[PDB]
Parts: sequence; C-alpha cells; structure tokens
Amino acid sequence: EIVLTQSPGTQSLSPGERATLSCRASQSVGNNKLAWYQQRPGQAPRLLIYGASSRPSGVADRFSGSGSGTDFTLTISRLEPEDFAVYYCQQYGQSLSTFGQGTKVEVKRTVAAPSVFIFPPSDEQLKSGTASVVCLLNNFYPREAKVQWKVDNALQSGNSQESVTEQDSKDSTYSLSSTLTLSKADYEKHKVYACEVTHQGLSSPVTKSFNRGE
Amino acid sequence: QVQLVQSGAEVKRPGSSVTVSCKASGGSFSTYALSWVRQAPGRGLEWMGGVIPLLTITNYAPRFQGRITITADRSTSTAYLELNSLRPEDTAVYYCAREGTTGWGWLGKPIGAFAHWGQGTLVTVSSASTKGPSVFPLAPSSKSTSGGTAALGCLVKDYFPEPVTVSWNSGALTSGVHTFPAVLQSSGLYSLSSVVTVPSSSLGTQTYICNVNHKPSNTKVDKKVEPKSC
Repeated sequence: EIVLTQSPGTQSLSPGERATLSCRASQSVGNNKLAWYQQRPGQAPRLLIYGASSRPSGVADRFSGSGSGTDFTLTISRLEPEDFAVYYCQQYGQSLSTFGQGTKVEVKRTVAAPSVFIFPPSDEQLKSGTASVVCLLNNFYPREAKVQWKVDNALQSGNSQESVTEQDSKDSTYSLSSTLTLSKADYEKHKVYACEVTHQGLSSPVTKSFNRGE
Repeated sequence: QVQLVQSGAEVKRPGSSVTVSCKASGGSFSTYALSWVRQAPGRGLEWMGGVIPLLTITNYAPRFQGRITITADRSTSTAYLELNSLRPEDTAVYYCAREGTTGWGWLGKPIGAFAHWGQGTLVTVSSASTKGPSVFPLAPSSKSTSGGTAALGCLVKDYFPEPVTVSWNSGALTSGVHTFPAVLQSSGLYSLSSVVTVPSSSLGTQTYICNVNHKPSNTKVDKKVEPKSC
C-alpha cells in the first residue's frame, strides 16, 4: 500500500508569493498517476492537477504540478486570496488508491494578540443542573494558542473542550472558544473561575476571571 | 457537464447499515470509474473504493474490506455505497467521485483523477436521539470597557445531530460574528458557541438576538442576549 506524505503540514505565506507543496510517496507511483486537489471549508474537493502535471480546463494557470517516482510538487506561482485552503495529493496508479494527509496554506499576517473574554454560566442553564463556562479568544494570529482553566487557582484538565474558527477572510485572524463544563454541584463547590491565555502576541499570560455570584 | 447528486443526510445507530446513493446526470455513466471518498469532521480525505459500472469490477480499501459494498446500476445511472456494522467512527461526510474525461460518450478518454464530485452526504452514527439545542445567553460583561469593545453571544448546547446554523438579528448583524465549529461532548451531544463583538456603548440600547436553527430536529430558537441585572 503506497503511503503519501505531504509537507509541510501548514504553509504560511503572504498573498502574491509563490507556494510550493510537496508530496512524498513511499514507493514509486506507476505511470505518474498523481493528482492534486483543493478543498475549501463546506465544499467538496476540487481537481487541480492530474497525471502529475496535466491541468483540467477551467483551472487557473498559476497551478502547476511536477515530479516523478516518489517526489511530486504542486506549485502555485502566485498566491491569490482564494488559494488559501487545504490541498491533497492522490495516487491512482494502482487499483488501491490513496490520499495524502493534506497541506493547509494559510495567510501569513502580522502577529495579533487575542482579545480575551470570560462568560459565567447563565441562570437559565444552572436551572438545568449543569454549568458551562466559556472563555473567548478573539481575533488572533498565529493559530497556536494555549488556554488553561483555573478553579480556585487550581489547574483543570479533562473537563474542557475547545474549537477554532477558520482563518478570517478579512483580517486573516483566528478565534478560539474554550468551554469548561461542570455539574451545578461541582460548580457551586468553588468560588474563583479563571481562564489563562498564553499566546505569542502576548508578553505575559493574560488571565480573565470572575467570582461565582458577583 | 457531469453532475453527481447524492442522497440526503442520514442518522443511524451503532451496528446498523446505511446506503448512500449517487445519481449521475450528464455525460457517460458506464465507462468511467465511480469512487467513494469519506471525510471525518476536521480530518482528511479517505478513499473507500471504486467501480467501473460496465465491468462490474469493484476495488475496496483494506480498512473497509468486509463491511462495505459498492454497486453501479446502469439502468438508472446510479451508484450506491452500502456500509454495514456502523460505528461512531463511521461518522463522516461521504463523497461520490467520478474520474474525468477528454471527450464525450463511451469513446471518451479517462484521466483517472476525480474531476467530478457529489455534494456529499453526512452520515452520523450514534446512540444519541435527535434533539434540538438549548440556547443559553453569553451575557456581555458588566465590566465591559466603557468606550471600547464588548463581547456577547449564545451557547448552543446539547443537540443532535449536526448541523446548526446561527445568525444575529435576522441577518442584520454580521460584522464581528464568530460561530465556532461544534464539539462532540462525551454525552454524545453536540455543542457550539456563537459570539459577536460590539461597541460597549450599544449594550443598554441595542437588542441582540441570536437566531439558532436546527433543521434535523425541526427546531428554531430565537434567544435575546442582554446584560445581567446585577
């Protein structure tokens, strides 16, 4: 089974620059049957290059593929705004076809610190026996950010979930939402609830907190 | 131009079997390879198998070998994917894809690569029951910077299955809105947050209502978010 490995995982470049994506095969891809696909959020994948270098009609001229054997390359001569998406390579030279794990091409912009907000559980929710505390990390770059929950200055672990938005089309920033979930019982067992945010645009970890019932 | 239309979203329980259809319209059905590709939420593409209708030759991926069945019906120009013994990790969007060609008809020339894709079909496998979400307010802080920026929103909690759409003020408020991807809680229910940043000066005058829509449960909820009266 031929294993395709794409590199890098994430490619951070500014618009107008030249993007080069790599697809490495574990063994030789017969007859150069290697394809590149683009996929945007909420959409089906789109064929960009087939036969390692051939390009279907309707596909922009800035997309070109090259390589043979085990080393293939997708080249975007000039990165347009709509080019920032996920790209997959695919071999179909055997009956058993496989995809690469994919490469994300994101817009590189100036580092931006996250605006941090914290939300206590509403009185309506507490009425149902559970408590969800939401920490918001608004409009930041780069995507890598760390969120730590502190209940009475005690580091929490395994009781929170987070999700990140797609990179914004206007300011190219990211937003993160961390939700700490407790039972109303365990929520009333403590007083101080804090979310600690560590980022690169931050010289020191930012902490937003509240006291239960204030 | 070739058009692939798949069947609607499916909700199944563990151990059951689902059948997704892919009706082809346009071009030639019998001579071109029809494949099935799935994609788990936030994950990559995964080739499941393919078939050339006219040859009745099916090729499966080893991971699905034994629980998967792919068929092509030349009488209706429709391909089928059948996946048995469903488990929660089978939850994904299932795409149908056909190889592209240079020319029309049977004497068309195949390129192998997937040039044509269906709209995709969400198959959710869980023990959970279809449930509309509870919408709780993420109230604006009473410590909001006077003159600066305030954040508020709604917590769309405990629903099944995906998806949920959220808008603000019936589509009137779009600037600064962030609807986060849903996470699958340990209870088997989904949950997401939709926030928006607004001027702090508007907090006591402007009305903010999040419009939560959950088509799978026929639930539509409008929640008003206001500062808390502390």
